Amino acid sequence: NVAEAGEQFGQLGRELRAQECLPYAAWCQLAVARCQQALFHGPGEALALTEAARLFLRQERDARQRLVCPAAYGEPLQAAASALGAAVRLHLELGQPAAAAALCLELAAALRDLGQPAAAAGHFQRAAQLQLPQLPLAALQALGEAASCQLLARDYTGALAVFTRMQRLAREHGSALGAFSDVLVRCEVSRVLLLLLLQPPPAKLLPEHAQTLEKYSLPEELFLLLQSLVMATHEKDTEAIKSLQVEMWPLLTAEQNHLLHLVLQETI
Amino acid sequence: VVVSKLPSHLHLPPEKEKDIVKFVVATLEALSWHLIHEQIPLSLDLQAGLDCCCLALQLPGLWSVVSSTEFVTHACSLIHCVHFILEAVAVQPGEQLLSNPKYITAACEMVAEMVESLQSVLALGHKRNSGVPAFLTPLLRNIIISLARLPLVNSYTRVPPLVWKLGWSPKPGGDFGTAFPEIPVEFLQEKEVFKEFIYRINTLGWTSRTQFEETWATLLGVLRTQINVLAVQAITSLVLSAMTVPVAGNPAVSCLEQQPRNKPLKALDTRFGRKLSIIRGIVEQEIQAMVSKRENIATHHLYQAWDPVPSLTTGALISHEKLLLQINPERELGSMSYKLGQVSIHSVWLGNSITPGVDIHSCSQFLLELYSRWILTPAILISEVVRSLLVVSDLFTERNQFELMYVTLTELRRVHPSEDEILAQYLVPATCKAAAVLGMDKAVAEPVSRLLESTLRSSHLPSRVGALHGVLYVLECDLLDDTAKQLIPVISDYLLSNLKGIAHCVNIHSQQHVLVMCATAFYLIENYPLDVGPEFSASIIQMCGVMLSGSEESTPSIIYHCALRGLERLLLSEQLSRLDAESLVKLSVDRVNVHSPHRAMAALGLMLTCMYTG
Amino acid sequence: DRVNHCLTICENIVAQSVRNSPEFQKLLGIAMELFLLCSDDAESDVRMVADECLNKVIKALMDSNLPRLQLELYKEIKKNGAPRSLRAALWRFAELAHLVRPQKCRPYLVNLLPCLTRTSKRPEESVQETLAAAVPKIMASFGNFANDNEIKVLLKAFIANLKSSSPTIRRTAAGSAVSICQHSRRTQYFYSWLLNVLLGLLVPVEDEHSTLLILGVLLTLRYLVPLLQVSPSAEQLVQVYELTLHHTQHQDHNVVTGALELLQQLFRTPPPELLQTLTAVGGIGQLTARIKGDIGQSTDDDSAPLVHCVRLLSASFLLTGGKNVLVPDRDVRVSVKALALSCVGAAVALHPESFFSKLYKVPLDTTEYPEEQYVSDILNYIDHGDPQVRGATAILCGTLICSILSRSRFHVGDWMGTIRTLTGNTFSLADCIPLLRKTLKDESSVTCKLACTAVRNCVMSLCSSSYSELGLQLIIDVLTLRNSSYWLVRTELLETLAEIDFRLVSFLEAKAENLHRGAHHYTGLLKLQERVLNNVVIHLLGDEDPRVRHVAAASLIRLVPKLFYKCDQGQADPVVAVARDQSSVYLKRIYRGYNLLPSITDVTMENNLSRVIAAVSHELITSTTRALTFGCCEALCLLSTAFPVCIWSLGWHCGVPPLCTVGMATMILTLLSSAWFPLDLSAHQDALILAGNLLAASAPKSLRVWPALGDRALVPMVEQLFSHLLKVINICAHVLDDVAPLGSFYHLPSYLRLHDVLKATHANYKVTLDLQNSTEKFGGFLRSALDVLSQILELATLQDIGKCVEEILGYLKSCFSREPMMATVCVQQLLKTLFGTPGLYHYCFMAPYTHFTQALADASLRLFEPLVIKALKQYTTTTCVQLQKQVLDLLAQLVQLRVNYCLLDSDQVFIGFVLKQFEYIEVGQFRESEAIIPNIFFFLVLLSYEIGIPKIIQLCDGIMASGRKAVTHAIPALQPIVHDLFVLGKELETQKEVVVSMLLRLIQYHQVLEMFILVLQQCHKENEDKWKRLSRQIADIILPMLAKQQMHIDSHEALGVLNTLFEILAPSSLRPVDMLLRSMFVTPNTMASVSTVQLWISGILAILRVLISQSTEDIVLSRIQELSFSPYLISCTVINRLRDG
Repeated sequence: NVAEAGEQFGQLGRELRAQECLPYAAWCQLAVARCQQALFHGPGEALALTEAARLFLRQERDARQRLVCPAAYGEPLQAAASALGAAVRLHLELGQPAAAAALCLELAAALRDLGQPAAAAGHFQRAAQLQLPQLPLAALQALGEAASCQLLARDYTGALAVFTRMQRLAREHGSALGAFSDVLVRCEVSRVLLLLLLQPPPAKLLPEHAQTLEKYSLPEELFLLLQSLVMATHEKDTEAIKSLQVEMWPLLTAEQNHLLHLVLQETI
Repeated sequence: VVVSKLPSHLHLPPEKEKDIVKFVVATLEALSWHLIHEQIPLSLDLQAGLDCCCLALQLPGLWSVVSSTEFVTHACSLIHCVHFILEAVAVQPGEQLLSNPKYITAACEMVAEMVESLQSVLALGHKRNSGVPAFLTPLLRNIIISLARLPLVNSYTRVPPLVWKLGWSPKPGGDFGTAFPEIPVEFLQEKEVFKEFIYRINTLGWTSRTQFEETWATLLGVLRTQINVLAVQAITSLVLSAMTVPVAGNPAVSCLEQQPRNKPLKALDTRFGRKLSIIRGIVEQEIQAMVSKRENIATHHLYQAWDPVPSLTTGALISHEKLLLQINPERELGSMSYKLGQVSIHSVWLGNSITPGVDIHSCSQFLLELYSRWILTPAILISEVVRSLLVVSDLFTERNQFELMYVTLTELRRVHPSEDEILAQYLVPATCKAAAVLGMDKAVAEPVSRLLESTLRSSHLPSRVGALHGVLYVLECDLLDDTAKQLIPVISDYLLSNLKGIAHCVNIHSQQHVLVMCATAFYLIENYPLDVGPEFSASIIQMCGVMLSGSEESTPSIIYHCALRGLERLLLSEQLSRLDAESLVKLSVDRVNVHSPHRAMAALGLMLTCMYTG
Repeated sequence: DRVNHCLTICENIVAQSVRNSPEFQKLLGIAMELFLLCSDDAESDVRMVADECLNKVIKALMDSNLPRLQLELYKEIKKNGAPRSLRAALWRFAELAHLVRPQKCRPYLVNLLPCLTRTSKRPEESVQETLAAAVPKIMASFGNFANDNEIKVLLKAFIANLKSSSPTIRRTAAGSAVSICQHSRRTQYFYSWLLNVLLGLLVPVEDEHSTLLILGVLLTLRYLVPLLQVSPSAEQLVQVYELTLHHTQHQDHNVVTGALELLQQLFRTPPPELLQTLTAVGGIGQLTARIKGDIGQSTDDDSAPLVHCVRLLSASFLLTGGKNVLVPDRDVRVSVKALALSCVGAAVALHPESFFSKLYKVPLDTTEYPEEQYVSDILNYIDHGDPQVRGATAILCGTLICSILSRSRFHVGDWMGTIRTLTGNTFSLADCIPLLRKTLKDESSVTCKLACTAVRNCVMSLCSSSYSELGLQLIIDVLTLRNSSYWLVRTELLETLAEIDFRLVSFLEAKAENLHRGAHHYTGLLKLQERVLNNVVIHLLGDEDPRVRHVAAASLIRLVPKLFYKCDQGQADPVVAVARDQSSVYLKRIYRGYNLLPSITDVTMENNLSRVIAAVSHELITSTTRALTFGCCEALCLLSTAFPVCIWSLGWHCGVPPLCTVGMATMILTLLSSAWFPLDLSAHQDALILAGNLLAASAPKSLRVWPALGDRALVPMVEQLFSHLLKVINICAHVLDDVAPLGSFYHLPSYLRLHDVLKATHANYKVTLDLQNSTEKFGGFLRSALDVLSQILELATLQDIGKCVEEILGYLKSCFSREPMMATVCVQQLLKTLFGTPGLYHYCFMAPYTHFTQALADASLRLFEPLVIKALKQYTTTTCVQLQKQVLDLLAQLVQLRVNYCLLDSDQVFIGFVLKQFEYIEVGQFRESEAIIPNIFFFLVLLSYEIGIPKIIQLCDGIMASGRKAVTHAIPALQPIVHDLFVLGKELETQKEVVVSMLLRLIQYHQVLEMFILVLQQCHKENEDKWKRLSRQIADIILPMLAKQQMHIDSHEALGVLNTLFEILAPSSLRPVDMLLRSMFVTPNTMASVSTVQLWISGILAILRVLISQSTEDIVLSRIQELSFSPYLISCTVINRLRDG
């Protein structure tokens, strides 16, 4: 009775995908998910909801990535947000957190891909909260992309908080073992640059920051140049930093170079 | 930067302009020469040269100087140096960005490849972006957009390269080497080449008005259904391309202008309030240097953050310090884009005197005639053309346009079934806006009220968003009937039942539903106080207490600044009583001490304004 | 009506289930006859339904009544009637040829060969096609029973077809002749005989030889070349060489292609004696005692024969001897040019100096031609218009650089100086390296694939040379090409990177200064390990072809150990990394899932493996697309099978049981529980393998419902997987029992789609016929499911299975007949549970030297019986070998537990079949006697503790005294004899001395030395006098064996067991050093051959370590002083007359 209606709506959705319109095909996928919610199914309603969300984010990609249009204003963003909220709630009723975390990771990537970083960082931290016992490497990667989001949206103290949380997690699970060494290298460069960017008072200064600024007051040339850069900034010596960046440019990535340019600007 | 808002004695002299653009050529040649023969120059020297070149191509007089035929070598030098700098950051060795003399033919392809790079490489948050050091993306994005509108390359880069894949090669000449004639429309009946053409006319804007009528006539020449819906999206973008305020059409120096729906305040402009306006102007200047989104701002200078609202025939630009609370609370601070509430019906009621550089009047009339012929057809084109008229209805300067709009939308509601939520969400703000321009009579107000009362009970969430925007549009300016206001407080029960349920965890549910929801809630508190009970005001103050007392990853920063700007908008008006103000005082003195800096900044501005009402 | 007739008769056969009945046999035979009668009508649909019902009855009846089917098949093959029916019956008998028992093999052969000659004489074309398809499988199944004259008359019958005009019958006769002599009885004698016959057809070439016959004999020789690897002599091969050098200039468009095909495949995979006569200086002279100039034939001195080969080929085909010009396509064909370029490319790859030779030995006609040219315009053919010529020159320049940098030992300047003084061509290698770069950016896909193969041949010889700069440029120019419009270009790109060790590439990056800029003055690092690992291989897991995803997984497995991530706590610099890499080469019962060992483990392999699994798992979790999930599950299953998670446990650790590790079991256990992943099997079976491994790798930490698991937070995961596995197996039961639907999938609405997909693939299996198939979806899926169930069941207990054993046995009662190899191991493992059970001074000198000195310091000192009977019958009826080994291991574990032997309560015909297998092993009839015989002997010696051991010793002596090579049969036969007789009265002493004398017969092999270690370790514990006498006997036996170089200690594990024997040997046996120095100072008979020198020096090393360790300095000096050991033993003159002799 309802399985033939679900297969009919799925055939209609595939036909509309072949026609390539894609609000209506995802609406028929919501009809599939509602008809499969009318019975007791579980994961297939989630599959219909996720495919509807894939179609909605694909249409908004076609409306802002492939077509950077001045008239578009994000309707299937809201539709995909509602559908994926229903999907992660069905996963949380089922009890499988890793799939829901993958869904929120996809939401975060599609939201960062449009020029809207704050809700992307929020959904990244939700997806990393949903993976804390199970897969800590996935939690560290979600938190690192979250840190890049909050550094895009210029919540620097949020990036400091998420970086000290990343170092706390990787120290607690890291004996470093592997890719945890890569996490520690990136976090130790960016936490030093993010401590020299906003120079905290000793009241709000957590003891972990006291440990790193005691270590400063990882590859060898980078440790030596950054230790010299902490000394040249706490000296406030301009030409020192002006000759230090030209040697420190290839040893850092792009976003760390953004942080170092922000360091060099707020001493000049 | 500073020459944009100074009196006429302090603007630049015209005789020096050749020397200034020659200096821009010189500093970009210095950047390129130092990239060649040494290591990198610096981040400061590079950002200085790119900033000076972006602002030099942002001014009208200097851009008219560089668009001459005497300085074509200088414009080619700018193209070569900027493409060389962009290829010496993001292009690793042995890769590419994405997968008559000779230098002009190199430069035109250079600018076209740079525009496709702007599609691919130089967009924020992207994967492919991750090599550019992220303090150069707005700068290089603006310098490519402002470089691709040069008269050397604009005839070339509006041609998509799928046409250069096919066999199309005429002979150009316009005293330039590249003065190509316009693309013939028989290619545009393919899908992807039309997609690249709408992308070029989107991220490029337009020029002197002849190009606008040219693209207008060819876009009407487009008018299988994918081609039709793409032409509808293109024609919405092309008519909205004349609504951008200061230089009228350039995406570099401009954005979509907006009109405030909130009234100018009464508690300001006294002998006591001017100092408070100065203090709030400093604290919100620093907030917009911290939080805001630099869509208007192309450099790193913190002293420039302006707003596109004109005077009200369009007058000059309003400076940002004069509009302390004029900006509508639906807008994230500084983002300059279409968000369904750009124009207020105040503005079209008093700009065009009706109360119950291109002629856009004829364009809008032709759009109405074409769409009324298209309505009275598959469902996709119908839903997208209702979205089209909803977007384009801001341009209309005649009440008969809105009358034919309203009768066509009521007939479309009559002929279409009710099992269409997508057409419903594109339909409801258009219908309530069409009711909003006209007088709110009985046969007007009754079906829109039944429509909003039906569509708030839907299952599709942007239908609820459009329902709240319809609630916002009907409550704006029309003196609502005493029978018409009796069907209001079901929306107050809706506000209570969907603010109590999302009191604790806010980021999980949605981002803009709760935002525009509390925005219309604050407008309902302000403009119609006696319609709803004051217990609703007390409950929404307690609910906003649950809003602001949450953790950092529970209520995000946009919701924080939205709720705080709304509560300060409530405080500046004298509509509230004293005990709600005192509860807000104890709320603010509780919430100053949170360790996040900009939340503490705006809460500090709140505790400033608490001790200035009494 | 006829189609419905054959179909309902097929249904009446398959619906019987009443076998081994005579009237059933008669109706089966007449049904087989009418089935092959249904396939004779001249129409498509009736022939197709006949073919499918015949394949259905063959494959469904393959279990019970096999030889009646093949008897009827042979009875219709003997008819030689219609071409279609004979084709059908013959190819089906060829596909069923390897299912026969070896008892009835000889009657089928002696009954088959005259009809084989009859179908060989048949002139129908597609009959010859199915003949070429049929002969090799038959003679692989039937070859080793035929006597010499039968194979000789078969070969004469096939040689008699080499004069025909059709190419199909020629190719059939060629491939079938080579396929018969490949398997036959004594393959070297038949190769010499066939070279004699096929050269007797080409007795001197100054005659007419009916050029179709020339094409046929050249195709036979082209098939015969890759297999040469009395013996065939070198004069035969040099006659083959002068044959194919004469036959390049014949006037035809086909014989030149055949000759160049033979010459190219001869130079590719050459016979070694012909290779040594070809690379020689004088060469063929020692073996005998368009052209307008004197090239000089291949018999003069002072010039290698490959020089004349390259000169003749290039002057005949692809070059005009007056000017650097391309020859036109008008006179010579272009595939001729492509084959000539591949020929001369391999000829450069064997001897690179031939590319620098002047092509004309005499300067030719200075009036008409001002200059002379060398063979250097051969590399002017990249600018040729046709593809597959430019790529041929690409492969030429690639193998040219590789053969220069490996012919000379990277001393390019001295070698080029010698050649530039000898020959006059101005030529460096950076004059073809930009050309090889230019070819990689071309439009067509075939020249891109050929240039990528050129980089595969070239790049790791380049980057470790003095031209490493151009090697980096070639790596980057390859790296830009991961997204072309072909799958072969992508897999070739991705197979070039799996042969680059990135430690040397990282060293060349860090040493370089301005190559990080490259073109256009870039600034920043050039992260080739990240732009290769994270950007090419893990991203090209996301292709849609399963070819590209599978080869991407293979390239990840090869790229794990050569990555060099920066600043590991082992290798720090790159130079320490490459020094480690080269020093470790030159200078020095539970299931397969688990281990309990401490397992000392490398560190940088853990870091590279953790990094690669972090990247692959990050791509698996956030995969927006569909095919990337399959492409990452393939690569993670392959990274678990190559690198075990029980051995590399700290690589796969992701903090899940933080402190033997679980790893990423949770993401996978979600990924199976969805509804879109089990829809395809080609990654679902891989994900089952990965889930089983990642749940099994946390055994020895956790163990000390499911009460043995011990860690509660792990308990439901296994449960889910275990329950899921039973559900899967229940589905497979309902596939093989045609039944429409604890472990139960009736209510679960996701598994019904799985049952539908399995039923569709099983129908696609039952319609077509192909037995020996590796890529089989349903069978491979049942194998992977039973394998992972076996792996999980070791963690079970009797409280866990004691309420569910019967339904698992019922499921195994059905799925036995499909794949019984890995199905009986599930029964074995379930029966197990039911009864209780670093700074380059450390790496290059100091740590190996302290290993050596520490070594010297130590050196100075009850429902199973239906399945059991079914398995015994399946073993007595099969020919698949691993099934036999598994049934023997099941019987071994069953007899290890104290069960009564009521499984043969009446008879003992099982052990009679075992000894009948022993007979065919001893004569040599059995095809795969290797991997079955130690299990037979282990089963016998396990039986003996109640058949007496002297019968086993007699069978071992019968295998040894008359049989084939001992390293496959005889030694692993003796191994469980030794292990279960010494380790575990006077009759036992007599068996002991007989066994150790049998061991003494075979001392030349080193596994026998491992056995002798077990001997001396057991007898040294018991009695030291017998130990001392036995050590004296083995010492004075083993020392003249080392003196006369008749020991096979060529392997390093062989020298290792020799040194551990001389450690474990009694010191009183080597106390007089007279025999230890008489066998030390020896000189081999001929040290011209390599292996003679290797055995001589390995013996000298083996005694020199004893001279160092066990005895002191003045003792061996006095022992030399009493004897006459002249210092002129090996003078320079002695080695000169030995390398001459």
